[PDB]
Amino acid sequence: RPNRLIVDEAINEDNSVVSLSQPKMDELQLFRGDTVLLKGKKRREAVCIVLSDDTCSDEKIRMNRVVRNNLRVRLGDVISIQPCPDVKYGKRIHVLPIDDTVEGITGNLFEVYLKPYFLEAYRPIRKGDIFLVHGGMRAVEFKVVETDPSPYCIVAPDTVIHCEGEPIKREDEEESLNEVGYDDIGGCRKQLAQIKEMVELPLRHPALFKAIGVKPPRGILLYGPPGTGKTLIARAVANETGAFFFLINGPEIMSKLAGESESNLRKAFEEAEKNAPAIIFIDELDAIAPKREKTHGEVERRIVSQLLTLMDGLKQRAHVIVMAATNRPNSIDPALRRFGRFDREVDIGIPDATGRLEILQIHTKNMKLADDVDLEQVANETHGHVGADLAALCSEAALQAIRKKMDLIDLEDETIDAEVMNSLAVTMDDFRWALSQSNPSALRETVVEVPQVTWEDIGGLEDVKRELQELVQYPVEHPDKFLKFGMTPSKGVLFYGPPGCGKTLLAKAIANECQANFISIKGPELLTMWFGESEANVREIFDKARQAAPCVLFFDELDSIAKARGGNIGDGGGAADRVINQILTEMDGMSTKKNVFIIGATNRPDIIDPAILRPGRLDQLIYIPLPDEKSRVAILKANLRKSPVAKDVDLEFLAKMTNGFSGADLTEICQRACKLAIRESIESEIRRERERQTNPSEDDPVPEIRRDHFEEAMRFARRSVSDNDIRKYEMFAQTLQQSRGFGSFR
Amino acid sequence: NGPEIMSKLAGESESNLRKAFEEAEKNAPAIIFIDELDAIAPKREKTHGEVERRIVSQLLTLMDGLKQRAHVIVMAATNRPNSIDPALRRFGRFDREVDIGIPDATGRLEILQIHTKNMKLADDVDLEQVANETHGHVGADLAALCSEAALQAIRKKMDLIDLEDETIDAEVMNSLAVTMDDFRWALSQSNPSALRETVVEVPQVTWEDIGGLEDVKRELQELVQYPVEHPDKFLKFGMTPSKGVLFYGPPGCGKTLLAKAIANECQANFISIKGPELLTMWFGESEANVREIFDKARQAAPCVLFFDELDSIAKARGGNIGDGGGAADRVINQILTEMDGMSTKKNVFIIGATNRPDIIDPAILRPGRLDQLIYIPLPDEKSRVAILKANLRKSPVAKDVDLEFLAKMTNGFSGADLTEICQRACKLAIRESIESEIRRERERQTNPSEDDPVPEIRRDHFEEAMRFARRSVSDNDIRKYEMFAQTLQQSRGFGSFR
Ligand SMILES: C[C@@H]1CN(C(=O)Cn2ncc(-c3cc(F)c(OCc4nnc(SC5CCCCC5)n4-c4cccnc4)cc3F)n2)C[C@H](C)O1
Ligand SMILES: C[C@@H]1CN(C(=O)Cn2ncc(-c3cc(F)c(OCc4nnc(SC5CCCCC5)n4-c4cccnc4)cc3F)n2)C[C@H](C)O1
Ligand SMILES: Nc1ncnc2c1ncn2[C@@H]1O[C@H](COP(=O)(O)OP(=O)(O)O)[C@@H](O)[C@H]1O
Ligand SMILES: Nc1ncnc2c1ncn2[C@@H]1O[C@H](COP(=O)(O)OP(=O)(O)O)[C@@H](O)[C@H]1O
Ligand SMILES: Nc1ncnc2c1ncn2[C@@H]1O[C@H](COP(=O)(O)OP(=O)(O)O)[C@@H](O)[C@H]1O
Repeated sequence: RPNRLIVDEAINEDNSVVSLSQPKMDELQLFRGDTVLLKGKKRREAVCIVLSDDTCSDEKIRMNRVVRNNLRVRLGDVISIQPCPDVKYGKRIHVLPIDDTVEGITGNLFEVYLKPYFLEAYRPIRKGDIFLVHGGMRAVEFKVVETDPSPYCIVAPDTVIHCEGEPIKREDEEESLNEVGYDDIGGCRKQLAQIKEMVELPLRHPALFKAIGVKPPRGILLYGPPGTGKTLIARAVANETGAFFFLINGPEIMSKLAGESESNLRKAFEEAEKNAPAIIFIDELDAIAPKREKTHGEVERRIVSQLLTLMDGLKQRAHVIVMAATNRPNSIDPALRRFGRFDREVDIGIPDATGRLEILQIHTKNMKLADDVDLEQVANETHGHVGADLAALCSEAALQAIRKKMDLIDLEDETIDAEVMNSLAVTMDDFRWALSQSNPSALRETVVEVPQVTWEDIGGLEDVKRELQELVQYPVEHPDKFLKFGMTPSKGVLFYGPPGCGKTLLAKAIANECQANFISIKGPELLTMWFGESEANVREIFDKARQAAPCVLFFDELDSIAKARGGNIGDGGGAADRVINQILTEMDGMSTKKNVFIIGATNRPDIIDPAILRPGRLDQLIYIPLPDEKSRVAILKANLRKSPVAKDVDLEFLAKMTNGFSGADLTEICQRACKLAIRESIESEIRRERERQTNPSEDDPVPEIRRDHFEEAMRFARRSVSDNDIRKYEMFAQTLQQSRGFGSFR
Repeated sequence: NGPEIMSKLAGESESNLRKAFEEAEKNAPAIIFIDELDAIAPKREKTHGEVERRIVSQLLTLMDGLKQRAHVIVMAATNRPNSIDPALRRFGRFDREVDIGIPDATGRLEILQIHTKNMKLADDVDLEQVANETHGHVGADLAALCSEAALQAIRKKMDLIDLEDETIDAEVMNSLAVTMDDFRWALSQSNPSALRETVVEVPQVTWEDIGGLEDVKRELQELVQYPVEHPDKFLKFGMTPSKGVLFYGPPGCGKTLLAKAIANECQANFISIKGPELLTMWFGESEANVREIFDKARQAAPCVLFFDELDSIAKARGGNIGDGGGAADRVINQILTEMDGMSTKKNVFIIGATNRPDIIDPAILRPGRLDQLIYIPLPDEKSRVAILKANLRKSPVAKDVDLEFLAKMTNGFSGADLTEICQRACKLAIRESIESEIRRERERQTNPSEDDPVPEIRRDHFEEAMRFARRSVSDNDIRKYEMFAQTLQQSRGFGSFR
């Protein structure tokens, strides 16, 4: 029945598009772009435009917040559709801006923020419709008051659109619920989806939770580095679901009189309870409830008990949800970590490489960014920047664009608003500055991310690409077989081989394949823990992996702790040590987590204590050898990929001449070749500038890495592994290997 | 519950607690339960002042102020009461301190059964795989997993549940039928609350699982089951039963398995403090934590406190030679000191395990302490056959394989590496099965559009696994154990004159 469908989040938006599935649109009687005539809840309909994408699943209908708020529909609701593929034009379309969105910007809004949207964008034009256009550095929205066709009309230059007048006030009877929502959350889509599936039912469906019986999460402990969006995601999941959001940020209450602040918190909870669907969000819970024994006295504990008696005092039949924001909740009171008060503790974490792109896209919506800017180089370069840093970079670029145009902006008495605001056009040249003049907030936190190094990048090693794909992808794709033969899947793999041979690359590729997070604790971090007499910090790292999705917790450069103290011989102590022992102890806990696939990497395995390479722990040894001829050819081609290269070079000859070079030093050879090529190119460029400046007053002296550049780089090459070192790895492999081919009798 | 009172005005919270006790007393059979007693009465010297101690004294004067003729019982809840005020640990106030502990493997099954009563669980779900997989989950985690599975079942049926104005209650609630596919998700999306606490449990590895070693199955059944079944004889001949046994032998030869089987036989708790835990205590300069572990065994029922991989502390610092220090160290010395206290507990049967005994300080292997040495040798021919059959049990196996030939070819492989051979065979068999399954899927997808290419671990899989086998003990290492055994052994058969 195509009449009714359940709404869902849209990704294409365009301020107008409603996304269906063609195998479903055929039932909906729409093919390419036919009008939808979307039917709302109370007393309104929208024309909308039909389109499709991947996430439809032939089950759900997707609408951006413009349509959802226009139709008085919250995400997760059920709505109706009245398909009508017909074309009808209007002549008296009149629109007025919304004072809530225009309260200090004055100009020709019919021309400054309207021209690029009233044609070819297919606005949901219909009397009473409200639409956002996202103009000059502000999410300006308008309402079309009169549309003489209805409920559908052609959005085309044939239809006549008239000029507006003075701004009108927003309808306080409904408030339009603009605020924020899911569409302006980026870089934490998985965490936002987890929160949605965790909190949507109790807030949208409080009626069933009085009958269904099963207790939903009374409180959700959002946490992450400051400025990660905890407040933003909380407010989005509040407004998007229609739940009343009560912010009781810690300092606002801790600053009040002792005893009176307790009353303030209690009456905040009472305010949340008086209306069923409300949610109360406790920002900066570290201040409110830090470690109990680390508090001084009076308020710092008077609140905590007062909080606890209210945190679990609620019966959960009032439909009140207590979300909280903290930083690595190891700091908050352990008493709050109990169940019935905070039973779910999603980790937002810093945005990853491709999440910062989305954050920039959403924040750089109204800036009217120039065409030469890409926002993908900026996202990649902003490594460690938290979403707050991305917003700060956005604002800094905007301010510099204003400040590089203050000469022609202050012509009249300072700013007159006016169309001039569109001229800014923040080019890359301003982003570069903002990025270089902003300090990452969270640069010293283990970043959980899905690495974007695919199987193709790691050429050469092939038996290990299939001997490693097995352990990871077989017990997930067909777990039924593994529970039949009785074997427990091996949640442990350590790569031992010559230094710099793709261990990190192989682990990252494994993470990439099964869309899995990749937490690399490099050797220097383990040395920091060992030297610092803080091996307990290891407990956090493993926990950081546990709270995440399927995670290849990768101990890069393992055995560095032992390598830093001679090893099994040459030192008074034995093989075991602080950090390795703590890793061993905590690993056995994550031997039953069935999502984490602990990986190790070692450049010198024989010093590793054998206590870890036994069943349950990193039992499965894998040997990656130094690349062979064909493998070296593959590595050369793969690591020179994404860089210009001439047809003259034949990588087969280089590979065979590359007799005994590992992956790291082979990529070093490629980097030296590229370095010499860029030096030649820049020298030719400055020489061409010299010619330009002199009397005479062919533009590509070296448009790719030339062959003799590779010649010179190879002449400048260097190898890091000797015959004895490479033989040592195979000799060690003989320890857990055998040549018992004699027992051929089955 | 503590916070409900600690949140009230100082002096007025004292009155609230006092009137709570008065309410308990006004009716004789009432009992008062103090939840989160850590907040109410933490360590006295670690409190700051005012309420945190004003309550405690106010509690103490009421905890023992009751005459016990009013029939009021004051139960309390705490976490490892080493944290609560020691003054409350005195007698006449808290004289019995039972330890609930986390549910064991078979207890989580019952917890799931009771919590999954009203969910109307589907038929394909078993609740025993879920219980086994939920290792470390506390009962609260089991309830959370229950609720998460229920919520996912609702959420995978919200499409046909919100047909009317949201939920109309109605019969539809029976349709949920939370299948395993939802439990799997809930289990994978829940973090164990208590995963770093020594778990007291009755292990479910019976005598049958540990094949081969037989003289030790009867030389170990003796010390454990004779002084409990017929204690009258032991108090007649005068000998005190030996509450100590250390297993020394090649690494990975069933020491942990033998200790677990001993625990299983006499329905006894089994606290294994593996070598890495003792190294954590030694490195951390926190040998006092050992005092807790022994206490954790004392408060439990008959308990084989098992020091798995003992001597790891000495193995981590060279040993008796190669290091400036002597045989003794922090953790081993603390274990020795605390063990003498539990030499008169007559329920605990401290067990040790060592892969390299000669480095162990001999201070522990003398009367009262782990005096009785037991040698488990590397398995022999028949013993290797038994081990093969026992560790391939509970897994499909073909009739083609004849384990006698594998065992004899398995000339010098220990128990651990022999089970490793079996695991490699099963790994290759599962790889072959999954490869055949994906190939069959390929055939299904292509034009043509016999369902058991490999329904058991086949024989050539064992062939290849044995070709991929590996041994962890050499001739010198195995001879070292018997040479050490000669230290406390003799060949004095000359004195045949009675
Ligand atoms: C008592 C015991 C058990 N026993 C049994 O008879 C029952 N039994 N037989 C098999 C299983 C089983 C266990 C699992 F833990 C499991 O996990 C799947 C999984 N899900 N997500 C990931 S993440 C993966 C890697 C990183 C992120 C990207 C993708 N993995 C994953 C991947 C790789 C390795 N390990 C887990 C699946 C299973 F089938 N239980 C008897 C035996 C003698 O002893
Ligand atoms: C002064 C002294 C004594 N003396 C005497 O003449 C008097 N005397 N003679 C014998 C005993 C005696 C002592 C015990 F401690 C005891 O304990 C029984 C027990 N109960 N539960 C378990 S747990 C068991 C193991 C783990 C959990 C699963 C089941 N065990 C147990 C098991 C194995 C080993 N040890 C205890 C029984 C006794 F008979 N007293 C003179 C002498 C020279 O010196
Ligand atoms: N994931 C995100 N998506 C979009 N904006 C974000 C995100 N995280 C942070 N921000 C930006 O950082 C600012 C602070 O947001 P938030 O972290 O929710 O509050 P707080 O910094 O007080 O915790 C907001 O103005 C918001 O625009
Ligand atoms: N196909 C490949 N095989 C091996 N190494 C590669 C390949 N492609 C690139 N590399 C280079 O190998 C390096 C990874 O080194 P890695 O082996 O992780 O060091 P370690 O062995 O110390 O962990 C990267 O710097 C990368 O440039
Ligand atoms: N009958 C048996 N005898 C010996 N070992 C067995 C037997 N059955 C299984 N095993 C294997 O022995 C291993 C136990 O090793 P264990 O001897 O406890 O190591 P350690 O000697 O270091 O304590 C288990 O992993 C198990 O798979």
